[PDB]
Amino acid sequence: HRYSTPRSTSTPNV
Amino acid sequence: DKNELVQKAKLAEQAERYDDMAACMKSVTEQGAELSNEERNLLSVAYKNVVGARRSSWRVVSSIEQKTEKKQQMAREYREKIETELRDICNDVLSLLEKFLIPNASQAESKVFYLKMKGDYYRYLAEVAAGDDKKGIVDQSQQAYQEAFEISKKEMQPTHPIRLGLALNFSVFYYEILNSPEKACSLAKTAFDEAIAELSYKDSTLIMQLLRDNLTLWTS
Amino acid sequence: DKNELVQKAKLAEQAERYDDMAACMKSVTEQGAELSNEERNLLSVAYKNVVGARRSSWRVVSSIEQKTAEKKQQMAREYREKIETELRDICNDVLSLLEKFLIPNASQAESKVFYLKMKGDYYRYLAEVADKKGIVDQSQQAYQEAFEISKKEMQPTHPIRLGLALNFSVFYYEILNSPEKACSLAKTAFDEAIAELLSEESYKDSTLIMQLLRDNLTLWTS
Repeated sequence: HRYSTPRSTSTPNV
Repeated sequence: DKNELVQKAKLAEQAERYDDMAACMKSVTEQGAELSNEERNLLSVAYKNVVGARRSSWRVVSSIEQKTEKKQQMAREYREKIETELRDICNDVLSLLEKFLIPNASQAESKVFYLKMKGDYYRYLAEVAAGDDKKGIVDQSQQAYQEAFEISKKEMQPTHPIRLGLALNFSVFYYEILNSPEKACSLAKTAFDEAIAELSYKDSTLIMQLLRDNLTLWTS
Repeated sequence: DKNELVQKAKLAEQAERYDDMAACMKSVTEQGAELSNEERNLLSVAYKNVVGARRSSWRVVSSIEQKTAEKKQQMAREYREKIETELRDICNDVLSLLEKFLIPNASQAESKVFYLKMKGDYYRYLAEVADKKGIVDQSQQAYQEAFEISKKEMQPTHPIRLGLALNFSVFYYEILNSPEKACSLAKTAFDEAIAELLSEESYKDSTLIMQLLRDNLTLWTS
């Protein structure tokens, strides 16, 4: 597409 | 109407408008019927995104607050404003769990899922609690996880993703909140080994990998 | 006061709370003094993020409405309308800041081009969801005046001049449906900047915009 100007782990979502 | 609230929540999700998504799922819940597995996952996704934004911001600002007088106070006040949003979100979720989801849950899988969610949202309160209201919050998180833990060990296979994700989060609770890395490691390694011994499998092996990644981090 | 609001905007930026950031910089702008480069970049960043979230949601929901029953189409439609109203209110807020404060106080060509580009951009976002003829012309007129000023006062490698050419080329392509003029404008901007290859502090920003101009040309040719 075109462009114009611009610590432990727990359970994630399934 | 339930069915149209659920359609609206899916559309909010597509639009990455998670506050809208959460409001729709809160309304579904408050109709008092037991949630379908699909509805339960929508509710969980919405609130995990909404509270996750505030936890992430809190961590940034808190860090600045400590790593810095007029500027320290400004950061402090901003941290307090983010904390209030976060606390209100957790309180919202915890009310829904107490009033509707946990009492109505008619299967061990649901009951474990919601007692874990209760452990999680008291854990997010514990992350930002200070002073005198911390020990009581930590105890509520622990008791919710422990109840979930006893039901899942009795009723669920060791490879069930809900049972594994509860072990993952409870082990994080012991490491990060109770500063008990030996108990955290022992709980996570047992959950990993028990699933290996009795070998949804995509979700299961993914969470086993997370269990062992935390073990590696906590040993290291 | 103004100082404290700027420091709150910076804190909000680090927290990724762009609505808070924009409310801080709106209040700064409303104090009526010409903004510094740092302040106008904070204002620009804050609102680009705030409007960008709504434009992204609008595209997702707009499309669902277009690919759809009748109960479901209507839900998507009403939700599109709700997001559209948020997006319109944001654009009108920025355009009001531009008319009342920013453009009248802009004392240098660089800032006049910066704000006239912003005005072109926010009418272009209005045009994306639009009455449409009048909005399109307001966008085109803001870009065209910016474009003339930047050609007279700025080097072809100046990042603000390049960023204006990028956005005006996108306007021609996507809003005016004039792909040949979009490619013509973008190729000239890229070629004139290549011809004059810039200070230390602008290397990165000018050449990043050059890469986007060429990427658009690649897309629009292929």
